[PDB]
This record gives sequence, structure tokens and C-alpha cells, in this order.
Amino acid sequence: REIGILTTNKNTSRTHKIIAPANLERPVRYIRKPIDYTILDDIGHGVKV
Amino acid sequence: GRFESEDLTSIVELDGLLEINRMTHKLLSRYLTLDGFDAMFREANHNVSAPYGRITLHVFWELNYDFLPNYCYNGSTNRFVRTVLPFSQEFQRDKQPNAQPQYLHGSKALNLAYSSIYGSYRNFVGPPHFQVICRLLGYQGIAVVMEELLKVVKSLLQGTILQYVKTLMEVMPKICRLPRHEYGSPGILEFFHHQLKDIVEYAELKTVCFQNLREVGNAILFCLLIEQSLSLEEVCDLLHAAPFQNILPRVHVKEGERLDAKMKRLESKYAPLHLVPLIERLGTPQQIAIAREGDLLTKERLCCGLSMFEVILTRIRSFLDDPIWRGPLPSNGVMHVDECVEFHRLWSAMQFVYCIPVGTHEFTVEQCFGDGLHWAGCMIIVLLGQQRRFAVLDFCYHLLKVQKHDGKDEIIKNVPLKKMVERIRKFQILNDEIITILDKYLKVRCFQPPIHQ
Amino acid sequence: MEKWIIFGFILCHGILNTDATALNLWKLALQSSSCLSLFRDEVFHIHKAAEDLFVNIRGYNKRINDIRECKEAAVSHAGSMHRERRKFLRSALKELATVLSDQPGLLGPKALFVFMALSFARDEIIWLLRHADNMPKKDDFIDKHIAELIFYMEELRAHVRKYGPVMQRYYVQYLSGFDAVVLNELVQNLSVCPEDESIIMSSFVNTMTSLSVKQVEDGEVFDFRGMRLDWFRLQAYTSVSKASLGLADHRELGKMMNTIIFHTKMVDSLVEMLVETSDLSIFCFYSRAFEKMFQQCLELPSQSRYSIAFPLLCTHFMSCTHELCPEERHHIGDRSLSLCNMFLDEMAKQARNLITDICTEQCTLSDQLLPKHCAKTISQAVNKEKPGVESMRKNRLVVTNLDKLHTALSELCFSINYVPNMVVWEHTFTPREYLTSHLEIRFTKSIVGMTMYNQATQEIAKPSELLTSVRAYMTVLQSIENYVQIDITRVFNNVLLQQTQHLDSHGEPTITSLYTNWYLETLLRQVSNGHIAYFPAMKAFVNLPTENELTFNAEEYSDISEMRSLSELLGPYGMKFLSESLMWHISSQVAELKKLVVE
Amino acid sequence: KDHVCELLNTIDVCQVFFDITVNFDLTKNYLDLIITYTTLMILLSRIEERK
Amino acid sequence: SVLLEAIR
Amino acid sequence: LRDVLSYHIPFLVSSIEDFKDHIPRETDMKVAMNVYELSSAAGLPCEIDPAL
Repeated sequence: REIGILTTNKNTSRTHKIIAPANLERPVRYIRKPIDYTILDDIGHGVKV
Repeated sequence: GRFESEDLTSIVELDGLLEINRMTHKLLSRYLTLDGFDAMFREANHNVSAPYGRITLHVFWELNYDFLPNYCYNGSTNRFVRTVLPFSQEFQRDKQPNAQPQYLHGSKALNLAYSSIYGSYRNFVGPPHFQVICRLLGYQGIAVVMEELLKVVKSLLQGTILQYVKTLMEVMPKICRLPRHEYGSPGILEFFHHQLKDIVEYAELKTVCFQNLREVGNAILFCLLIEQSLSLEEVCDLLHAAPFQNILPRVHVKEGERLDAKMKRLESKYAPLHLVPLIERLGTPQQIAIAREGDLLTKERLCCGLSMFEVILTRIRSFLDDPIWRGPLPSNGVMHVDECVEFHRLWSAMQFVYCIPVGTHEFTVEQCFGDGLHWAGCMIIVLLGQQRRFAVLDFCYHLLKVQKHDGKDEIIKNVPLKKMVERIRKFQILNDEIITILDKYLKVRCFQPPIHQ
Repeated sequence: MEKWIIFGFILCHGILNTDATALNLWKLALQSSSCLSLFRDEVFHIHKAAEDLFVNIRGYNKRINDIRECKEAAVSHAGSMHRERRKFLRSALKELATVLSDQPGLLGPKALFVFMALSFARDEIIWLLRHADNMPKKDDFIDKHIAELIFYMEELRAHVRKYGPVMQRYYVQYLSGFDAVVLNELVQNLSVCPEDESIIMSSFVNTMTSLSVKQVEDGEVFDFRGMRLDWFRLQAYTSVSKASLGLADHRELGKMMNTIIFHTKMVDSLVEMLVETSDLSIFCFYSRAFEKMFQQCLELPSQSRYSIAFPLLCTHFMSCTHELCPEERHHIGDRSLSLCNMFLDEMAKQARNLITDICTEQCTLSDQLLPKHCAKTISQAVNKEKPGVESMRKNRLVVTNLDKLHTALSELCFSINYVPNMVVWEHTFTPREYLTSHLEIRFTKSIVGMTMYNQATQEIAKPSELLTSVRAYMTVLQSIENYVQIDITRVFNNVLLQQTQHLDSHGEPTITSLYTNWYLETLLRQVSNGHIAYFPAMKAFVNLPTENELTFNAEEYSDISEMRSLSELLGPYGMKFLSESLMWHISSQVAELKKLVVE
Repeated sequence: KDHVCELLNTIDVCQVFFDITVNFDLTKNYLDLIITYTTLMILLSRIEERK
Repeated sequence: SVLLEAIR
Repeated sequence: LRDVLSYHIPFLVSSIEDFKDHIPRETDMKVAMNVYELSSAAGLPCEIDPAL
């Protein structure tokens, strides 16, 4: 009791070196599309045609 | 009495003599009927009727008088060695009591052999001494010694050290800005020497303040080392108590056999060794209660995740309340740059003055004070929250940087440049490690934008 | 800018003959480099290609001469210039990072400095990386201090990431107080404005005025992409000829709009600006150079303080993947993970090697205190160098092995303990755990190896001599806690508690089993031969004074002190195992005796 | 490449005003597009087995 | 400290 | 072992010594064997060796 006056909790925890994510990122198929110039019309004060 | 008549380094000899006495008592108890060795030891130490025995009181006395102001720490070997010139001899220890050889190790030959064996520990203090002290002082001795050390540190910081810092602040330059790199290392060194010339001529800095700083650093180093020794002892005790507390190691697991089944079988095999359950099964109500209390005491120790240096550091920081430590608020409203109203500038001046290579007929700082002075200064700076400012703002560091950039060597006012910068390199290497250790143990302001007019 | 200037003036070489400023700019551009970078790994030589292209032209001989002079000047001075730039930038970034850490609130007012420093450091790093591998004129192209620069860039990035809210508050207050009013009063001073431009400025002013500091602290997420796109549309509208509101006569308006756009980017695009300014994904495709730099950093104790930079750099690998080619993603992520794991493992290996060396030095120091070294002193008195001297520091200019090892260990531990953890490709990484695992394995191996067991000669180290070494090792390991946040008490519990069992978890002999085998096959076996006897007076076995002398003394292994040390090392489990083996032997003896009894 | 050429022709016939210090975004985008086109063509020429 | 007085 | 444990875990050693000393010998050997095994685990000098 008399020595406990000068004691504080050390912060100690153990993890696993490498922790994997709940779900792994999957590859996405590449789909060819034409050059579209009407994709920013909804950003700011856009013009149509 | 023999232990009380010698320095702290005689603790190993005292422990050996106590072990010899315990062996003699064990041998004699076979036929005769004497009290337990603990009872006799406590009656001799007067610890039966007092919270603190003679051994702990003598240890505290030695720590206060002979240990702190005479031993200089060495971090490379983690050992203490006595100062080249003592600055304290008023200990005036008692007179060694003479007695027959039988009361001693047993005979003249045995006494001589044991003295020769224990003569190697006379000129240093290390892990063996710390562990012996921990074993002999249990917990009460450590607690009381640390309390007295905290009181001594409070007295020193608010006493002689405060007055010396106040006196040195007045003589410090009103404003000091780091010169540009165009001037060069020699001109910068000359400018620093001229600005801090008055500090160099001051004599009491290297004899009282330095001494006091060494005293405050050795105390904190002793606190840190004692704790580590205590932790080691606790871990050994815990390792020994595993069989009687149902604690088992990770058993080897092979293909075909599951870890859980193997662990269950191993626990079942060691079931008889368990005490508490066995006592409950075949024990009196009083015995069972006592056993439970004992088990609880045995399983709970400071090494189970309790730290003790942080409280000491916080108390030392709280002891710093004088405004001189921090000074007035900055004029620019962010931080001090030019003005030297902060203690970090004074510490930089101290480093500059004691980094100068001394002659061949005089001792160096390390020979007399070792690392205690640097430890105390770094602790003070860290507790004042100026480690980053000290690193950024420092005369020695800037001089070393300029010397590295230009690479010049001249004898500027009987002061070699290359040797001085090498010493500065070594000292900042030491200071960085000390500050990093201190920070590892211890662990906003928003400004307004300009307004259109 | 370098690529812009060089390629544009190569394409528009016609003006080079006429204009003088263009020629000077092109010459300065050529003199500042020797090879460009078409893409991450691809490079393009400049002077040779330029000379080849311009040779066929009619009157470009002066251009060929200028190209040759620029090539000479570059190959002469570029390395030195870049070395000096790196030397200055190292200290500049160090001081800036330290000041910002001391006063985090300064980020707002001095945000531009952080980005300028990051851009300069990144430019120098990429230049050095691309010029080291190619252009082997061969040195100034090998720098041992790049680790410090990378570490300080990472420090600045972490400071920006952690102190985003203060910058957001400062800049939203700026936009709401100064920029809004200035733009509002400047717009009214326009002679004429078409409909679309007027709507654009009205939207800008309304958006800036609607901003309030209260939205920053409540977690609101801003979005000013529309504002930037509208400003770019205004630039396009006013930058063309036959425009009522030409931007050529309103340069100050453009400057103010650029400043406001920078403020908005700071408010809402901290991560995007960080990626734009301080992305070092180039190291992913220079794996050989990255590994060489890491190895060179490790072997320097002074520069080992910044070894954590490389694994931190590994986090930037996935910043170079485009949406039009997802194939790279998996391979780049795997490479980054492998590189980070290798770097952390190498750091842990170096740390444990240094700790083992320090433990060996400490054991060598400690063994001198054993009683056997005091025989000469007892003999000199009866028949009528010391410890502590090595710890005296006459001067600090003399360096031993212990101090060097301690300094290297401290630097490496500080590097390891820089960050609690990190995320690479959504995979959390902890460097301290790696260090702990390595330490435990090393400790177990060391404990087993100090027994000095020799099956051929049946030689074994005395328990006391091994107990002292174990204690020294434990003290050294406990000393590590000052630099790292690992727990060592439970490490001792795990490592030491397994030595008590007859077989460790990994399935190798332990000290208890070796000691039991030695005692049963060398000490007790020799007693039956009459060479050793039990001396109750000394409570130990003492070799008889026979003509034949054994290779060991039973009194130096069965003494109370030796038995006490053996018990301390083994524990109740080891003592129980030894007792069980002895009881097996006694049972065999009794079974043999029963045959004689019955017969 | 065809789209880039068309855009460059449109810009040329538009007679746009370029100044990094006035309209940073426009000049930056124009120069970046030109450099990207040049580097893409050089890289395509470098690939040996496209034919 | 005061314990110093006591030991004295 | 008894000497080593006498100062490492004094409470458990004292409890074991008290339990073994005041165990009625009239009790059957079934519980006495367990008591002796527990005592010998700490190195106590049991009259009958359970391991043997």
C-alpha cells in the first residue's frame, strides 16, 4: 500500500506483425471506352454541347 | 555494525556474511532450537518495532552523503566510479568494531579469503549492488529512499541551483542571434567567445552548480536503475511461482495432436501441484483464507504493467515553479528566438564553456562529473518542454554545422577548432540519446489570419 | 519545367534562331540536366538527340555548338550543384520540421514553406535516382545521407496529416474574411461582364462568404472542385481573342484567383496536394537502388537513425496506379509488402545482432568478478587491471567497442520506435513486434549455447558460470526498454519458463534435459566406478586422489552454490523431471535386485 | 493522337493568350498535354515489336 | 531530509 | 531447491510447510500421497518419497 503511491499503468499491447484486411482488394476488369468529353457537365457551371 | 562502518560498496560483503550466518543457523537448528533467521535478523536490524531497519537508514545516509556527490556515471558500461578529486569528505563514518574471528566469517584464513573475494566490488557500483539493495530493502526501503531523494531534489532545485541560475541569467547577453554562415567557423567561434566571455571567467560554475547538477543526475539515475533491478527480481519470482499458480508454458504441438488437448493433459498432470484448490479440498477455513491471501500477494507485482519513473518525472517537473525557468511571454507571440530569457540558452552556454578542450594539468568535465550533469540538464530541459527549442537554438550546434559546411581549422584564442567540434559532436550524441530516453518515458494554439483594412 | 522547356523549344526550334531570351532559357535548361524521364523508368538523352535532329537543318550550326557547350557544362557541374542543393536542403528541412513540431500552429501561416520544401526535396531525390542508374560518366552520385532527407519528408507529411484541422480553420477564416471582401470589392470595379462570367464570380463570392469556421470542427467535409473547374472555365473564356473581358489587362485578378484557388486546395485537398508535391513512388521501379540505399543506411550507425524512412516510402507505391490499367495494382502491392517486410526484418536482425554483441561484452566484463580471479591476492598475503578501471573516462575522444555498440543500438532503437505502426496497401504493420520476436528467438538460442555442452567430451558449463551469463543477458535485454516500448518481463517469462520443461515448444533440447543427461551419464556413472565419492562433510561429490585424473571435478558441480544455481536455472519442473529420472534408475536397480532376492 | 491534334488545331485557331503567372491552369494543362503527347509518341517508337 | 535527523 | 525457494516465494513455502506439518498421519495414504507430492514439489523433506 505504501509503495503503490508512485505507480502508473505502462501502456503495453501485443499485435501480429502484419494484420490483413477484412476483405482483400479484387482485380477489376479493363473495359475499353471512347474518349467522352461530356463527363464534367455536372461539375460547376458546365455547358452542354 | 561492520556494514554501517563502511561505504555502500560493502553491501555485497554484508550479503555474503548474512548468507554465512543463515547457513550456520540452519546447521545449528538440526540439534538445537533457535528462532527463525528472519526474527534474529529483524531484531538485530531493529526492524521488528520500527518501519525501517538499520540497513535502509545507512543506505539512505550513504546515498545522501557519499554516493551522489562522488560517483560519476558511465552509460557505456552502466557502472559508477569515484570522482578523480573528491568534493565531499565530511561523511565522518563510525569506527570499525573489532571482534574475534568466529563472529566474523569464521577464521583468519576464511576472513582473508572472503575479503579478497569481495575486494573487487570496492571501487565500483553496478547491477549486483543494485539487486542486493533491492533484496535487502524489499519495498519499504526503496519507497522511503525515493521519497527522501525527491525531497533532496526539491531542496536543491529550489535552493542553490535556483540562485546560481538567477545569478547567471543577469550576466548572459541581452540578445544573441546565431550568426550567418558567411562569417565562417572561426569568426563565429570568436563571436561566441566574446559574447559568453564573462561566463567563461566565472569560476563557481565548474565547482558548485556543476556539482549540484551532478547530484541531481546521479539521484535520478539511481532511481531508474533501482526500478529496473526491482523489475528483474519480480520477474524471477514470477517465473518461480508458475507451477503453484497453474501457469504453464506453450507446449510443443505436433501434427495430429491439437494444442488444446495437449494443454489440458499437461494441466491435468500438474493438477496436484496447485495449492489453492488443493488447500480448499483438504484444509481448515483459516488455512484456506491465508493461502488465498498469500496467492493474491504473490501474483500481483509492479512488473505486471506498472511504471514508476513517470511519477518521479512529474514530481520533478512540478518542483519547477519559478518564472525564471520559462521567462516572460514572447514579444512576437510565438516563441523566443533572440532573447536569452529561457533556461535552454543558459544550458547551451554551459555546454559551450565546458566543451572547450582544457589543458593537460586539469581534469575534464567527464572525469569529475561524468554523465550526471548532462542527464540533469536534459531532464530539466525536457520537463520544461524546450528540447526542440534547445536543439534548434544552440551555439555549439550552429558552430559545428558551420565547421562541417566550411571545414576550417584554426587556433582561435588558444582553442583548437577541430577538437572542439568533435567534442561537441560527442556531447550532442549523448544529449540526443538522453532526451530521446526521457521523452519515451514521459509519453493547440490557433492563430488568426490578417484582416482587410 | 525542365521537360516543358526542352521539348517545347525542340519542337519550336524556329524561334530559337530569332529570340534571345528563348535561346538563353534553352541553354540554361540544357546545362541543368543530362537526361530526362519520359516515364517512371524510361529516360531520354538530350544533347545527343538534339545534335542529331539539328544537324540536318540548314543554319543551326550555332545551335549544335551551344548544345555541345551545354553538355560540357552540365557534365562538369551538375553533380556538384545537386550535391550542394541536397546538403542545404537537408539542414533546411531538419530545421523547418523541428520548428513546426515545436509550434504546430505555425503550419497555417507557413503552409507554403512545407510544400516548397517537399517539392524541392522530391525533385532532388528523383534527379539523383535517375542520374545514378543511367549516365555512368563516373563519386558525387552516391549519397550516404538520403535517408535523413526521406525521413524529414516523412516527418513533414505526418505533421501535415495530423494537423489538418488547424490549417483548415485558418484558411477558411482567411477565405471568409479577406479574400471574399477583396474579390467582392474588385468585381464591382469591372467595366463590363457577360452573363456567364458574372454568374461565375457571384457563385465564387457566395460560396466563400457562406464558409464558416464552425463547419471545420464538427466534421463537415468541404468540396471545392466545382470552384476550381469554374475558375478554369473562366480562364478559358477570358484567355481567347475577341473577348469582351480579356484577361491580358486583368493580371492582378488572375493572381488573386490563383491565390484563392491555392487557399481552397489547402482547405479541402490536403491529401491531394501532399500526393502532388511529395510522391516518391518512383522507388518502386528502382528496387535495386532502393535496396542498395537501405543497406548503405543500415551499415552507418549515424545514418541508421533514419532507417524507418524506407518502409514509410513503401506506402507511396500505390499512388502511381491508374484506373485504365488495374493489372499493375496487385503486383505493385505485393512488391511493396515484400520490400517493407524485408526492411523491417533486416532492421530487427541488426538490432538483435547489436544486442547480442552488447550482451557478450557485458558477460565478459562480469566474469572478471568471479572468486577464482582472487587466488593470487590470497596467496601473496599467506606466502608473504582490476574491475572499475575500464569505466573511467579520461577523455571522450577515445572510443571503445561498448560505447560504439551502445550508440548504434540507441540510434537503431529510436529509428524502430519512431512510429507505433503503419498501413501499407490496407495492411497494418508493426515494427516493434518484429523486433520482439527476433529478440525472443535470439535469447533462447543464446541460453542454449552458453551451456558449452560437448557430447564427445561430456563437458558442460558450471551452473553458476551460466547463471551469471543469463543474468547479464537479462539485464542487457531489460536495458532495451529505455529506447523501445516493448514488454520484456513477459518475454523473460516466455523464454525462461520453457527452459524448465524437458522439451521446448519448438522441439529442441533444453538446459534442464542436458543437465539431467550429463549428471546421469558422467557424474553418477563415474561414482559407481570408484573414481568419485559422496563427501557429507562438504555436502558434495569430491574426486578421489586416484592415479587417474578425470576431465572434471565433482566438487565444482555438486557444491551447494552450484546446486543452488542449477535449481534457480531449472525450477520445480526441472527438479521434478530430474527426480523422476533418478526414480526410474532406482526402480531399474530394485527390479534387478529382486532377481537376486527371488533366486 | 487524333483528338490531341484536333484540340491543338482548335486552340491555334482560337488565338488563346498564355501566361503562367496570369492563367496558371490553362498554360500548365496545355504544356502537360503537349509533353504527354510527345513522350507517348517517343515511347511508342521505342517499342521494337509493335509492327 | 528529516530521516537524516532521525538517523543522526 | 528448498533453500532457493525459501526466499523467492516465502508465502507459498510457508503455507506448504504449515499444511504438511499439521496433516494428521491417521488419514489414509490417498490424501497423504498428494500432500507429500505437493510438499516435495517445493523441496520439503517428506518422510515417504511419492516419486519413489
